[PDB]
Order: sequence, then C-alpha cells, then structure tokens
Amino acid sequence: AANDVNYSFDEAVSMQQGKGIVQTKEEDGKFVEANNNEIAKAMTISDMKYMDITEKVPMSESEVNQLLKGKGILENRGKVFLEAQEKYEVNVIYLVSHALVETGNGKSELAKGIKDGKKRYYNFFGIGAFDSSAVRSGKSYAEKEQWTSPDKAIIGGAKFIRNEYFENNQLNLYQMRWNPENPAQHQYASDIRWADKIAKLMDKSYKQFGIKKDDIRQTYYK
Ligand SMILES: CC(=O)N[C@@H]1[C@@H](O[C@H](C)C(=O)N[C@@H](C)C(=O)N[C@H](CCC(=O)O)C(N)=O)[C@H](O)[C@@H](CO)O[C@H]1O
Ligand SMILES: [Cl-]
Ligand SMILES: [Cl-]
Ligand SMILES: [Cl-]
Ligand SMILES: [Cl-]
Ligand SMILES: [Cl-]
Ligand SMILES: [Cl-]
Ligand SMILES: [Cl-]
Repeated sequence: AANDVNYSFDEAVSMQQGKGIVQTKEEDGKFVEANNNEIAKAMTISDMKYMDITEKVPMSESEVNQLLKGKGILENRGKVFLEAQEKYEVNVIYLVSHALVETGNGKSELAKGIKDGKKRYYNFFGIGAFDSSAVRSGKSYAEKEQWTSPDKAIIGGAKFIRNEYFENNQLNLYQMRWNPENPAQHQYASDIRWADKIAKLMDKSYKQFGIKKDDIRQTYYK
C-alpha cells in the first residue's frame, strides 16, 4: 500500500492535543503552550505549505545570493546552499527560507554557534538539542555530525532533511509539521506556525524569480 491516508481529521486533532505533546505559539515576544483550539485551527487545511519540496529548482548562485544579501552569517553562502540542493535533492528556496526563519535572518546569536574545545558547532535548521548544555555533554546532533563550520551546517541540514523527513514520506511543510500519516510523531517543530513562516518566505522568493511550482497536495485525512 502506497496509501498514507490513515486517520480522520478529528482523530488526528485528538492526537495532536494529547498529553505532554508540545505545541507552542508566539505570544508577546516569546513562545507559550498553544491551547487545544489553537492546535486544531493551525492544522486545518486551507499553497507553499502543501508543495513538494523534494525537487530542485533552477536558481543560480547569483539568485540565491540575492536572497541571502543582508542575512548575517548566511550572506554570500549561496554556492553552498546549491551544493546542498544538488547533492541531496532538496529545494533550495525551501532550504534558504527554512534557515532564514530558524536563524533570525542569519543574525541571531545562536546562529553564530556553540564553542567546544578548539571547535565551534553550527545549526541552521533547529535540528536536535542546540544550546550551551547539550554541546557540553555531547548530546547534540550538530556535534555528533561535526557541523564545525557554517558550510558544513548547511550541507548537513540538507542531508538530515532528505534522509530523515523526505525519505520518511514527509515531502512538504505540512507533512513535516503535522505528519498526518502518523499524527503527533516525528514532527519537525513545536511552533504551530512553523510551516506558515517558512511558506511565506518561499512564496516571496517564488514570485521574485518566477519559479514554477511542483506538485500540490491537499488530501491527508480519511
Ligand atoms: C528537527 C528536530 O530536531 N525537531 C525536534 C523534534 O524531534 C524531531 C522529531 C526530530 O527529527 N529529531 C531528530 C533530531 C532525530 O533524528 N530524532 C531523534 C531526536 C529526538 C529529539 O530531537 O528530541 C533521535 N534520532 O534520537 C522534537 O520531537 C521536538 C520536541 O522535543 O523538538 C523539535 O524541535
Ligand atoms: Cl513533543
Ligand atoms: Cl550565477
Ligand atoms: Cl526549525
Ligand atoms: Cl500548517
Ligand atoms: Cl500573486
Ligand atoms: Cl499540483
Ligand atoms: Cl484531507
């Protein structure tokens, strides 16, 4: 069976509302727990969130660096975002947009990485535990993978997204966030607006460069 439609919307909502399941929302400058009604509203299907991001797009290094101009630690790293796109077959507009949301347009202090020994570790995609503490103990995905440079963190993030999400039939933002095939497991983030934020930047970049959209899917539930 290639049939990944497993749950009704109501069944999925109740699972997303389950015990100790971290769903969060930005209010008054920081993240708080989302209520059950906010969760249900967020997972409701309304198209960048629903677009397959497992294909390459024809963006040159010049075009990618345009997008990255004024983006902090990510500025003038378009060549490496493209190396990631071609190596791992990950949409570069998606990849850039995801990094921009997570790193605060490349300007956040956490985007400048975490020191340990003579190395510093970088993480631009919110992958695993990434804080002072976790790097110390070695319970950090970034350290395990030795993302010792920004370029390694770009390539490594794409490798992770491809191998852990795209190869797990989570092919667009909605599936990455809400995993309708298996609700409330293997979800990329706790922010209920995670997909919205990335999708917004993707859509701007699609309309800036006139890029053609890949497949859209809006059917996920019984
Ligand atoms: C991309 C990422 O890290 N999103 C984590 C998410 O973990 C997902 C499922 C994951 O893909 N985790 C990766 C790092 C890993 O491949 N799976 C688990 C790590 C579990 C974790 O991050 O806590 C493992 N192999 O041991 C975790 O559930 C949630 C609440 O803690 O906080 C999100 O920010
Ligand atoms: Cl959780
Ligand atoms: Cl070019
Ligand atoms: Cl993220
Ligand atoms: Cl969403
Ligand atoms: Cl338009
Ligand atoms: Cl389509
Ligand atoms: Cl549906």
